[PDB]
Amino acid sequence: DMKHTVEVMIPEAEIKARIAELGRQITERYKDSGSDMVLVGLLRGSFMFMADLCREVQVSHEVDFMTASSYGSGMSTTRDVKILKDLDEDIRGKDVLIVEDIIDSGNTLSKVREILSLREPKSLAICTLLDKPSRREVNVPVEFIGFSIPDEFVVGYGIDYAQRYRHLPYIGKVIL
Amino acid sequence: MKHTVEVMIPEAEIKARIAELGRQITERYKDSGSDMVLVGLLRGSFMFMADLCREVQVSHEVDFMTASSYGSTRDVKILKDLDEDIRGKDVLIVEDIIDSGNTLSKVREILSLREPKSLAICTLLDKPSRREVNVPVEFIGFSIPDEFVVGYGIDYAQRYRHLPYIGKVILLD
Amino acid sequence: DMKHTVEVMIPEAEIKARIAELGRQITERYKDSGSDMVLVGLLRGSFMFMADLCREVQVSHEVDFMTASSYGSGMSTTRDVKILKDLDEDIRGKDVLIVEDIIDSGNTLSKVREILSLREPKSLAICTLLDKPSRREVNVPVEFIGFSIPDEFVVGYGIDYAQRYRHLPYIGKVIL
Amino acid sequence: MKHTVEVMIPEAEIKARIAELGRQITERYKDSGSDMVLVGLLRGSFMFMADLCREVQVSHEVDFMTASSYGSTRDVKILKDLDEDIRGKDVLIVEDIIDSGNTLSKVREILSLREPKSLAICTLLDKPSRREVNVPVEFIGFSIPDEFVVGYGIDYAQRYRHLPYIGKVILLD
Ligand SMILES: O=c1[nH]cnc2c1ncn2CC(COCP(=O)(O)O)COCP(=O)(O)O
Ligand SMILES: O=c1[nH]cnc2c1ncn2CC(COCP(=O)(O)O)COCP(=O)(O)O
Ligand SMILES: O=c1[nH]cnc2c1ncn2CC(COCP(=O)(O)O)COCP(=O)(O)O
Ligand SMILES: O=c1[nH]cnc2c1ncn2CC(COCP(=O)(O)O)COCP(=O)(O)O
Ligand SMILES: [Mg+2]
Ligand SMILES: [Mg+2]
Ligand SMILES: [Mg+2]
Ligand SMILES: [Mg+2]
Ligand SMILES: [Mg+2]
Ligand SMILES: [Mg+2]
Repeated sequence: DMKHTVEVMIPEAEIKARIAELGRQITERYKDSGSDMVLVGLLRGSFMFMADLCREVQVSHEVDFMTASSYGSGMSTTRDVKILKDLDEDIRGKDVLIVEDIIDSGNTLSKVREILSLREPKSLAICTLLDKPSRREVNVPVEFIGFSIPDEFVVGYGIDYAQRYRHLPYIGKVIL
Repeated sequence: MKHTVEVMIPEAEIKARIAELGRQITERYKDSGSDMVLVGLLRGSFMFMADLCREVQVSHEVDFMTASSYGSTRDVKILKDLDEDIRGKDVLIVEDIIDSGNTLSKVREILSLREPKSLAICTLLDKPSRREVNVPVEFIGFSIPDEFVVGYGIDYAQRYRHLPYIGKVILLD
Repeated sequence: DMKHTVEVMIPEAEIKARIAELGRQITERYKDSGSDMVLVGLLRGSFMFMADLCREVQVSHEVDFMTASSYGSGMSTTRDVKILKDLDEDIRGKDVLIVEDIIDSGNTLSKVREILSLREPKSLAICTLLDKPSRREVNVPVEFIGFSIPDEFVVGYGIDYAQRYRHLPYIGKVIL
Repeated sequence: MKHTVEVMIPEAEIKARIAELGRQITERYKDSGSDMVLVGLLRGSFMFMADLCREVQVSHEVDFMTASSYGSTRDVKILKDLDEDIRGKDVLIVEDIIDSGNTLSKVREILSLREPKSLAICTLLDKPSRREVNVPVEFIGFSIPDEFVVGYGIDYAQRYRHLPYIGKVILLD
């Protein structure tokens, strides 16, 4: 809780345009699979990205969600990744696309991929809106990236700052 | 069951209606002063929540619950509770369809125990005909007859959640 | 995490004897109900008490469990009581006995009773192994009490001290 | 289905067998030095856990999980995860019956990802005949034939969990 301002990093229109492209790419990849497809969102951060993204995915798919253990940025480095809420549906034999808002360290996401892989989906890929590779701690396969971004603390579009700013239609950055 | 899907409420009409809802919601809670939170019932309300919260011009938090779903006489149970506290906060439950009102009626009671400052419901679709339990609903996007609709988060055997419009399922025979 | 010792407060044999009595009383109360009965344990603390107690309850019943939000002793006074894991079964129209290890302030237990009451069981009662009334903050109906105890920090028999001592077969007290 | 319940494994034999199990478990982990935790799969293992941990003469934590149960080809899902971390700890999964081994096999894989120091399984009952997936089981209370048993945490349509013995259900006709 410290005095700050929020500057725009990615305007609403740019996000919309990029997600349209992501949609085309994801559609092109999975259109001929013939197996069931499901987009899996990591709550809470990816709810907005999921809503906009799945509307641009022109393939019959299911939408499902998952809540993994959060903790701080410092305790997440030393604590187990736990399932606070598992999927509602099966993914065995299905094309699964994990929908993430932002990959910073990539710790939690890495563990989540491992967990879902045990369920033997036909395929398992990740789509993140934002990637901050300067902050990457764990090597993790990421098939779709909306934006590779600077080393900034970002907010908006589902992403929060102490539970604040999730409803912003753009990606902003916190300036102390 | 062989079927098809026709547009009932176009994407453009949904967007317009939500913008209006956002203005109404903004107006009711603008001078509250207390923390505000929009609470979505998963999975159905995720898309409605995304668009709606972007039209609410009040600083608020977004949270989610998952209540037990059995289909069309069992206990309403919490599969996933809120992540944050709501005591002393303005709380708006965000729902996709109100039909029988059973689950939502119980979810409201459960949240009411936590003593929020206020507690209200916003639903995209309302089917007044199928109501079994009378539950107050302050904000309503559309009132429809007893039609089986899909899209915009609403599914049919897990299908069609990703449609940008509300559509009607036409059974073929 | 501070240097301490554990002294016995209620020896294993005394717990066994008292639970036998509790069993007789609970049996006498519910033997003629004719409706289904379920004992509901609040995890993790009441797992041992539940195992021993239900074996002394000579009435056909179901065993179910529930995990409510924990937090510290200081944050539990200002945070909502949340359901981390709800019951597996319905309780509507059933005789429900909530099985608790210890009632200190009684905050969390109070809220849990409220939540279960919404499901309209035929009856709803509470059985706690230990009651510490000197520390009671909220007035809550408690139908069965194993022991009313001094203002001591107790451990053992499911009850922990920073996750420690749950497996002790007796009730002990922490001495700094 | 009309039935009755006869004693198969008396309360006294269960107690004796568990005391022995406690000694074996105590011996294997006494000189480990790392934190130890017993992990029970709910609901079946709550009674077995209670008695077993009281016979384990090693300082340990007790925790629980609830995995998806569907009955006698779906994903194993976590309805309730551990409350505590297990990385670098000696972990003993405490189970009531091993039968097909399906759920337990998946639960072990999930916990294995968290990199505990060691990972083992203790089950009260083993039915080797019904095994579909080979999963290592270090400690076993009793090996039984393919019998439908109840009691000691094990249920039949939610019934008989509170029986202090293992019993067999006799169908009547
Ligand atoms: O710029 C950022 N903006 C808001 N959050 C960030 C940012 N960077 C890292 N975080 C924190 C987390 C998001 O979790 C938010 P929380 O659970 O509410 O504390 C990054 O996602 C997990 P990972 O680092 O493994 O990819
Ligand atoms: O047209 C419809 N299309 C798809 N479903 C419908 C429709 N109509 C009623 N449903 C079923 C349900 C949605 O079920 C919630 P879920 O099982 O968690 O996905 C409406 O809830 C009744 P209410 O909110 O009044 O208690
Ligand atoms: O003597 C005591 N011994 C161990 N614990 C105690 C005692 N006293 C109060 N506690 C803490 C809590 C138990 O929670 C343990 P936690 O979630 O792991 O921190 C008392 O139960 C809740 P309430 O106070 O509302 O009846
Ligand atoms: O004699 C039996 N009596 C009551 N049940 C039995 C028996 N035999 C196999 N079951 C069913 C199950 C118990 O189901 C766990 P739940 O649904 O969460 O309560 C044994 O699990 C098979 P495995 O552990 O090898 O994966
Ligand atoms: Mg996130
Ligand atoms: Mg955060
Ligand atoms: Mg709904
Ligand atoms: Mg407790
Ligand atoms: Mg504690
Ligand atoms: Mg089991």
